[PDB]
Amino acid sequence: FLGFLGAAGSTMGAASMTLTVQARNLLSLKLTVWGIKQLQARVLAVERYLRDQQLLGIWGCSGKLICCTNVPWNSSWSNRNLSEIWDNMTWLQWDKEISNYTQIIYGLLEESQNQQEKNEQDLLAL
Amino acid sequence: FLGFLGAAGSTMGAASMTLTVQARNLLSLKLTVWGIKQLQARVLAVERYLRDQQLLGIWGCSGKLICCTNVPWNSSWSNRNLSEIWDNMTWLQWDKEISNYTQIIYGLLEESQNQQEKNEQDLLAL
Amino acid sequence: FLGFLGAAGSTMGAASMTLTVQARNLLSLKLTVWGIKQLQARVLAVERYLRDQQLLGIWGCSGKLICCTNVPWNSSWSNRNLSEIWDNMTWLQWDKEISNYTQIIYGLLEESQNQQEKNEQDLLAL
Amino acid sequence: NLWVTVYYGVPVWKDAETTLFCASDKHNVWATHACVPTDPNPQEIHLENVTEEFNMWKNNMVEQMHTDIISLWDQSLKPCVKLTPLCVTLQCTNVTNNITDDMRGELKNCSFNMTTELRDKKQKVYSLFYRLDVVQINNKEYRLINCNTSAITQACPKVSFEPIPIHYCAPAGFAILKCKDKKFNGTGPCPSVSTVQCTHGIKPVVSTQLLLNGSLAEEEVMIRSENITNNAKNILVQFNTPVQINCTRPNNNTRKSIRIGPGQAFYATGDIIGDIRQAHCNVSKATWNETLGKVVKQLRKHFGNNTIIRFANSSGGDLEVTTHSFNCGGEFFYCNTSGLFNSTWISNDSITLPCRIKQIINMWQRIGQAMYAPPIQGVIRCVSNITGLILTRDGGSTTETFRPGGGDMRDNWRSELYKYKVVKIEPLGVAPTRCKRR
Amino acid sequence: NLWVTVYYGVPVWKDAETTLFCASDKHNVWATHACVPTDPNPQEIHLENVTEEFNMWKNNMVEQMHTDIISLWDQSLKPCVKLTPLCVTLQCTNVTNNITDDMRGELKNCSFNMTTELRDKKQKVYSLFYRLDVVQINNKEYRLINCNTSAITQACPKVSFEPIPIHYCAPAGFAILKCKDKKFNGTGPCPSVSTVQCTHGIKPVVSTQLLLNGSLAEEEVMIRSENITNNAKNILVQFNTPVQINCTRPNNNTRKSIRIGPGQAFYATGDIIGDIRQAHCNVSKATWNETLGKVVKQLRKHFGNNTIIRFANSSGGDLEVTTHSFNCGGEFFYCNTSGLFNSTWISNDSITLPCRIKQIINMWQRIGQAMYAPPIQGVIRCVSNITGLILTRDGGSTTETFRPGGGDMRDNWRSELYKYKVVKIEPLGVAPTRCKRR
Amino acid sequence: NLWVTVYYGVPVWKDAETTLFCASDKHNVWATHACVPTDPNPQEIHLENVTEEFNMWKNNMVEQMHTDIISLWDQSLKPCVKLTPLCVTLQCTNVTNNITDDMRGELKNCSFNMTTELRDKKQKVYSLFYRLDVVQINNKEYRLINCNTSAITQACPKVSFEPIPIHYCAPAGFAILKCKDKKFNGTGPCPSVSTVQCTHGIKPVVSTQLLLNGSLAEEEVMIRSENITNNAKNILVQFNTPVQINCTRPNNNTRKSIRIGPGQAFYATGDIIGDIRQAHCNVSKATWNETLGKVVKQLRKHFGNNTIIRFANSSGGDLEVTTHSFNCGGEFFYCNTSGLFNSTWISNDSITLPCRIKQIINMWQRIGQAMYAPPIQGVIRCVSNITGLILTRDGGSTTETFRPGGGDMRDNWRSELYKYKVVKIEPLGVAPTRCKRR
Ligand SMILES: *[C@@H]1O[C@H](CO)[C@@H](O[C@@H]2O[C@H](CO)[C@@H](O[C@@H]3O[C@H](CO)[C@@H](O)[C@H](O)[C@@H]3O)[C@H](O)[C@H]2NC(C)=O)[C@H](O)[C@H]1NC(C)=O
Ligand SMILES: *[C@@H]1O[C@H](CO)[C@@H](O[C@@H]2O[C@H](CO)[C@@H](O[C@@H]3O[C@H](CO)[C@@H](O)[C@H](O)[C@@H]3O)[C@H](O)[C@H]2NC(C)=O)[C@H](O)[C@H]1NC(C)=O
Ligand SMILES: *[C@@H]1O[C@H](CO)[C@@H](O[C@@H]2O[C@H](CO)[C@@H](O)[C@H](O)[C@H]2NC(C)=O)[C@H](O)[C@H]1NC(C)=O
Ligand SMILES: *[C@@H]1O[C@H](CO)[C@@H](O[C@@H]2O[C@H](CO)[C@@H](O)[C@H](O)[C@H]2NC(C)=O)[C@H](O)[C@H]1NC(C)=O
Ligand SMILES: *[C@@H]1O[C@H](CO)[C@@H](O[C@@H]2O[C@H](CO)[C@@H](O)[C@H](O)[C@H]2NC(C)=O)[C@H](O)[C@H]1NC(C)=O
Ligand SMILES: *[C@@H]1O[C@H](CO)[C@@H](O[C@@H]2O[C@H](CO)[C@@H](O)[C@H](O)[C@H]2NC(C)=O)[C@H](O)[C@H]1NC(C)=O
Ligand SMILES: *[C@@H]1O[C@H](CO)[C@@H](O)[C@H](O)[C@H]1NC(C)=O
Ligand SMILES: *[C@@H]1O[C@H](CO)[C@@H](O)[C@H](O)[C@H]1NC(C)=O
Ligand SMILES: *[C@@H]1O[C@H](CO)[C@@H](O)[C@H](O)[C@H]1NC(C)=O
Ligand SMILES: *[C@@H]1O[C@H](CO)[C@@H](O)[C@H](O)[C@H]1NC(C)=O
Ligand SMILES: *[C@@H]1O[C@H](CO)[C@@H](O)[C@H](O)[C@H]1NC(C)=O
Ligand SMILES: *[C@@H]1O[C@H](CO)[C@@H](O)[C@H](O)[C@H]1NC(C)=O
Ligand SMILES: *[C@@H]1O[C@H](CO)[C@@H](O)[C@H](O)[C@H]1NC(C)=O
Ligand SMILES: *[C@@H]1O[C@H](CO)[C@@H](O)[C@H](O)[C@H]1NC(C)=O
Ligand SMILES: *[C@@H]1O[C@H](CO)[C@@H](O)[C@H](O)[C@H]1NC(C)=O
Ligand SMILES: *[C@@H]1O[C@H](CO)[C@@H](O)[C@H](O)[C@H]1NC(C)=O
Repeated sequence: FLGFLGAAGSTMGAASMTLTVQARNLLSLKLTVWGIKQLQARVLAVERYLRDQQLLGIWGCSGKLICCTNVPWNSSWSNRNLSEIWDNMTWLQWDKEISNYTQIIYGLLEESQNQQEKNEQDLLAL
Repeated sequence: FLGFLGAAGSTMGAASMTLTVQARNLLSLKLTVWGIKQLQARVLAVERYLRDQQLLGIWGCSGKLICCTNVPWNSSWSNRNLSEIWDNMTWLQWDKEISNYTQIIYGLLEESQNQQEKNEQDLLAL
Repeated sequence: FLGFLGAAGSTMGAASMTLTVQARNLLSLKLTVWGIKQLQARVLAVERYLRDQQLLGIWGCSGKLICCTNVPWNSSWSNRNLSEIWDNMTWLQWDKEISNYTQIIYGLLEESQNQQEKNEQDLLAL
Repeated sequence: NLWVTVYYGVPVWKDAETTLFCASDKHNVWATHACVPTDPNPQEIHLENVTEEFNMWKNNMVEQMHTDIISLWDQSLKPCVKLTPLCVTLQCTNVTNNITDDMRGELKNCSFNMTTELRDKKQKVYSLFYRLDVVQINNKEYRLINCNTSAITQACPKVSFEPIPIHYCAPAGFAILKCKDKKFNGTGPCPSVSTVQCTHGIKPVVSTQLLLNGSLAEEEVMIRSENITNNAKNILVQFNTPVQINCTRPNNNTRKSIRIGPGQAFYATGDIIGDIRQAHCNVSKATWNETLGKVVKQLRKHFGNNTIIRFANSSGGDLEVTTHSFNCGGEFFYCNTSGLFNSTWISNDSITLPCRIKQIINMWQRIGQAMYAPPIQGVIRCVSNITGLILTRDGGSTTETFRPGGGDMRDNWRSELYKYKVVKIEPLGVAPTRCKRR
Repeated sequence: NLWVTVYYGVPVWKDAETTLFCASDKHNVWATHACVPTDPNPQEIHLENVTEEFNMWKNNMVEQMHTDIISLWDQSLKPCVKLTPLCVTLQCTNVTNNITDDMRGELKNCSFNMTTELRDKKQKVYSLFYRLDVVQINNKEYRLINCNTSAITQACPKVSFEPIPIHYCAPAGFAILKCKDKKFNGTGPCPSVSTVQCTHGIKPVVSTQLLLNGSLAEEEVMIRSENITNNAKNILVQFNTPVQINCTRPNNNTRKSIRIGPGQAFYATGDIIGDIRQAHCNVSKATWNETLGKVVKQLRKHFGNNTIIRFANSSGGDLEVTTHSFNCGGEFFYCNTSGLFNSTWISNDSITLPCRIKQIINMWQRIGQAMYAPPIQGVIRCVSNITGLILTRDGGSTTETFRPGGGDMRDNWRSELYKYKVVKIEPLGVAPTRCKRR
Repeated sequence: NLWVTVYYGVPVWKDAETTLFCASDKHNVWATHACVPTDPNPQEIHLENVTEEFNMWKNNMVEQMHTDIISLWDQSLKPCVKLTPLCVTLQCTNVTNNITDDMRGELKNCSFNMTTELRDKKQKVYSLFYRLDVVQINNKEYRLINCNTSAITQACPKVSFEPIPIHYCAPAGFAILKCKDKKFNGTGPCPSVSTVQCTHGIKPVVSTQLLLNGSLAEEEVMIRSENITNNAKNILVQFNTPVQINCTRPNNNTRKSIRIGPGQAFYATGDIIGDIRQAHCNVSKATWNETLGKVVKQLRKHFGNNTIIRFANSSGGDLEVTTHSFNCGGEFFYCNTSGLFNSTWISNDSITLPCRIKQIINMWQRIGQAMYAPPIQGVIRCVSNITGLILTRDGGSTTETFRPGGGDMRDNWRSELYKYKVVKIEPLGVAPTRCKRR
């Protein structure tokens, strides 16, 4: 155990060891100068936490720290080998080079969950 | 893709094709006239989104856009055929005629989830 | 049906019969004296509910009223028999006498969830 | 083998302090229009098997109500006329026309130069000020009582002072525990607890010696004290039956609008039509004597059957403490409650309490913010029940004397929030069950 | 066999009222900087197959916008100079040098004693007040019009009154339905409904008889009324083409800064450089006649082809309702508009409307809060389009007369929020699918 | 075959601006009681392997602190006595009893008519005003310096000016990255990052030329500038060791309460008991010379070893920027500090700085909101550390001269928020993995 963002500089596999220690710190009077700043900090934390949880639920990954999906890696986002990604590279470096493919990746996860959920309903209806 | 409420006039089946596009738009300073109105809108959106998510979790349907359950559909609620519902009718018309049976349906979904979860605990206990 | 906290004095088993009635009541203008109090009450309720849901989801129990897990009963937390616990005792007394092992129990649930999610991902990779 | 099981929604609560919002079923001082509409049918659940510890003297609901009532009072006086030009020298003569014996010198006919709408002009106006509002400077020269101490703000005449019941409702995730025990003295276990979303209609009635328009005890007169053996602790008596008191202001007063600036009007007192009589309160002699007989019967339990219980009047202090101060129809009375607490108890007719009127009011024992209560046109008459007392005992080493108390307004609302308690629901619980996660 | 099935995210909405926040694309009165930055590309979605009911006269957006505009106006006048020393006796003479016949007696040269920065010293200054701001007291003695009624607050000169478009945006979980029907009335079903996140730029233009700076009808002049058969309901006309009105205040006015206290400056009116002419507005005679010809053509539909439609001027009342009051570069004009509504209709040139300026302004039909509009240096000129009218009909049992109306500002913004509607998205729906929970 | 795998809770952050609330471990101006109680044991996590870019000159934390500090100052002056009646002609005589040569003409014995609590009665009172607070009008006639510029509000005597440390804590989902590098200038990569929930106790000390009560550099004197080659950019020096400064006000002043209205008291200055001496500050000559020897040693690195570094005093401007203005015990000193920056540098004793006192304070370089600091009874003496400087260089084409600077208070708190930055945690990450959803 290292603490909040303890594995920030650790490798991806080592960072995935303690994904929860950063997961539980994303959520946790008069109208004076400090009271208003305190109130808008509480509402901002609630909204920011809820937006990520909604995205996970949209992709069918709510309640799971690690979730596998059914959308392919296009090999244009990143062609790096798996060994050097999880043993020689950190999460901060990952987002830097894939900051622009994020939205298209998110959209792919969106349709995959809805497509397979219709398939689950149709298969189960038999 | 049609956008937010794009399938509002679509049939039941076509509307269910894009349940996600309406699902993601349900969630996303000084104490001036506009600041308070903008703050009240932020808190109102959060507690409104959380109320529907809580209901889905109560019925055991959190994280699923389409969830099937285990309570019968009484013909008193609606005796219309399946073919003419999902191919000749829109979601606006559905709620209009079943706005009164909604609460009793919600209670039935409430008890089914708790009853089946007791069964899951007892069956697994063996 | 008894209502909110209807089974407060009932036994463990009777209380578990109707966890949902208490589960659904945990979540549900001008800057005058009453308006700010109402707004702060709304925000406080929202964040308390979200903290509880986050703790549930950290242990992999989101969307489940009864979730049973993979960390042992240390026998120092309590050594009472199951029959007398679930037929002759109440949740108030349970919490009263296990108010101090709560944090270590929560940490054990956290680590168990993370370890089993790692195991699931590794087994699914095959 | 016992694997822990986490349960959500378990009925567990812990004692906590939170912000309770208002619910309520012409504008008002307490903005009950800003309170959320309460449900037509309150939902109360009887918590069987449950025994919860209560404490009215450590209850945070009383302290929170005190802040809310003061804040509501302060915010209703913000958009109101500031009577800062009224601190001017007054030439006051006694109102001696058509007055009775008890009103000799109580009313003052004060004339003063007053600012008009135009900044460069002055008007010579007159007003009728009670003797308790003007203090002599050494016809004679007077001045308002507050003028060395506070800046006076005239209460807006369109804002009603009538106490509208308010329900203090806890947010989601919190519950309010209601003691159903009818013999409960405010401290200790409560074998009969019920959970309600929020409290009954608690009228913010402001009074010092008698608890007016309150909640009656179900079975017997209840004596409630933080420490019955301590004479520095006020004794809160609650009546099982109401004692009716009519309080009237016989003077047919007229409100005169003096325009003291652009958009600012100071409502003075014109001449009274008819004779000038003393404001007073009726108390039934038979009903009051019976109630004291019940109070002493329930008071001998904590002091012995052979003790001598004597009721004497207020010892001394401010007029707010020595008199039954209350608000009746928008005017503040200060009553001579010495014919009530007069008897000594050993093992059709009415009691008239001569009250005095004040217009400059210092509420909540605050020094710095006075209020001018504008005159009420006509004759004021209000009917209320005395639903309790605030008695104070005197030290001794065979007789016990009980004088009236007051001053602290938290004791007034403590008599309504005694049965209620705010708890924090804890829906997460862990128990060992024969499960194992898959 | 049919088991229920819960669907999340279904496109279902219900009519509801919510708080719509502002979005906007020198400080302004309406604080459009405090509005959240709207998206560069609005996301508008067409809802085909959808027929939704609309009613612009029970629309809550209009009522909500009225409160926001008043609240925005009130909050911009809080940190501004309070001109309470201005309520003093004035010695006013007529401004008779280099004036025309139409300005004889309209301007008053008022001299008065003003408090300076030092409390004990007085300052004899003069200012030019319009005849509509000073009322005689019975050179002669005058006083500001509001001195018996309201406390005047000088508008801060660095805050502009120019209407900046504001977009009323609904929170998440709410949608705004926009009727794209180009022949859409104010009430009834709209075959062509669409969802947009929030409305177009709605300029909060304040005017009484003519709707300026507005939104034009797509195809034809649209006549909208709550009840066309009721003469007590205003008729909201909307123009398919804009009528250009040119409003000027020819005087070369100078703002003179009089320092009435520590940190407080009262901006008076100095002498005009040059001659003094009457403020006026030009409306093209050919363009105005053509628009009335289109209005009567669309007005005969609700009143018959053989009816006689006559346009008479405003009936009696306040200057706000009897004149085309509006705001032009910080100065408030009050234009007669008696040559506009002048003709009777049976089955290069310009119209000059003589306007009158006011500096003490009472808007929102509120009594008690006046505002002093400081003078604007130089010559003011405005170019606007008349995009509508507010007509009022007179009762009768063969001719119909239509007089201009106004007063209520909600009718001015109802002409912009007629096509919009706030709905409450309900994403939970239950359907009987054959699927059964395993 | 690779499948997109989503991870929650990954340690990824982005630079962002957010609202940081206060935490803190008599009432203060900074309202540290309204700050939430910080944890007794701060939780700092060292982020090994991490190298993050910092910039204190583009740091939003400094800008947000400046707005909060001004807002806290403004909100503590709202419920305080407004000294608008003080703007009156003063008949000031020269305080010439028991004065030294350095205090000749610095104190003025001003007498003026004052308003009494009674509106129609005046009050001839006297007070002692420093020569920097009264300006002559052309015994002689004087007036307060602010009367032609600002409305003066008396600081509430019960509110403390003492800087209480405040911790700026980021909300959940945000982190504050503490740079733990000891040789770190404000700009560039810092390969010793750590994540602390929120900053150390940062005292909002208000000073211009010397940074008092601050945080010392860990190893060596640090010279930090936005652009060391630009002479228009202030140079922030940080001392590795503190230089103690003794600051005293020898005059035994007495606060005299003058009642200027109902509930309003103006705390004037009575006669000084004893002799009247000049307020001064000593800095040790030996300690100051050593610190300047270290400052030049690290100043030659950015300017060459053969350059001539000379310290000269302020160049001119307001008294705030030309003097070491600071607050000591409730009184605002303005110390010369010309004997500090006086030497030139080539390859027991104390320095007494003659300070001057002001009571009318225009702070934050704002024109319009003056404050009256009430006199402090007795003798004021405070001991501080000079933990830094604000030097300004002069342009040239072999010697470099460094004069003290100030004025902008953001430079004062930038020396404390240099090591911190606010980042936005992004817990969602996607990475290809052999795992596939079943
Ligand atoms: C205790 O409760 C009683 C009943 O609510 C209160 O009596 C009422 O007091 C109000 C004024 O506080 C009286 O209102 C006045 O009524 C007249 C006639 O309609 C009207 O002209 C006045 O403007 C005003 O509204 C009301 O008549 C009176 N009625 C009864 C039944 O007594 C009593 O004041 C309360 N005591 C307290 C708050 O101490
Ligand atoms: C830098 O820090 C020092 C120490 O924290 C500050 O000196 C302190 O200043 C306060 C007043 O601002 C002194 O408190 C006062 O003490 C006197 C005498 O006991 C008392 O009569 C007052 O009521 C008040 O409590 C405190 O003693 C003093 N500490 C010392 C001299 O060691 C200094 O002001 C700071 N520099 C600043 C704020 O510029
Ligand atoms: C309180 O009681 C007194 C008497 O005990 C009332 O005063 C009498 O009122 C009646 C009219 O109702 C008169 O005829 C009598 O002359 C009054 N005096 C006496 C001595 O009887 C008084 O009105 C009562 N207070 C009320 C009704 O508010
Ligand atoms: C207070 O005043 C009420 C009247 O408002 C009195 O009630 C009346 O009492 C008489 C005699 O008992 C009855 O004849 C009337 O019918 C009652 N009127 C009612 C009930 O409306 C009451 O007695 C007075 N109380 C005291 C102590 O004098
Ligand atoms: C409005 O129209 C009038 C004419 O109808 C304009 O007055 C004329 O102004 C010109 C200068 O541009 C003079 O040469 C004429 O002598 C004026 N005619 C008169 C006074 O009858 C007036 O300038 C127009 N105002 C505008 C366009 O703002
Ligand atoms: C600052 O230093 C000066 C001297 O440098 C101090 O003044 C001396 O004070 C003592 C009393 O403590 C006298 O005996 C000396 O005669 C003074 N020297 C002079 C006037 O030259 C002064 O007290 C110091 N102030 C502090 C430490 O606050
Ligand atoms: C930093 O990198 C080294 C190897 O370069 C690695 O062994 C170490 O674990 C990393 N730090 C952390 C905290 O993981
Ligand atoms: C509208 O109706 C037509 C025919 O009824 C249908 O083909 C079309 O799909 C509908 N619109 C949508 C969005 O489904
Ligand atoms: C007026 O009343 C006062 C009591 O307030 C009294 O002292 C004085 O003698 C009276 N004057 C008369 C009755 O003339
Ligand atoms: C009003 O002022 C005049 C001024 O001399 C004075 O004579 C008169 O007595 C005053 N009237 C009062 C104080 O009622
Ligand atoms: C109230 O009842 C409790 C019940 O145990 C008792 O302990 C307590 O002494 C009582 N209080 C008084 C004042 O009698
Ligand atoms: C001054 O103007 C007024 C109009 O308000 C008019 O009645 C009066 O006759 C004028 N007097 C002169 C001398 O012009
Ligand atoms: C100012 O006051 C003096 C006082 O006598 C008066 O004569 C003069 O007319 C006043 N000036 C005005 C009212 O303009
Ligand atoms: C009083 O002090 C002032 C300094 O502000 C000086 O100008 C003046 O000459 C002094 N007067 C005497 C009589 O010393
Ligand atoms: C106070 O006012 C009187 C009025 O005449 C004047 O004589 C005196 O000098 C004033 N005193 C001051 C300004 O100190
Ligand atoms: C500041 O530090 C950075 C990194 O250590 C370095 O690159 C730079 O040269 C230094 N000086 C300035 C003026 O940025």
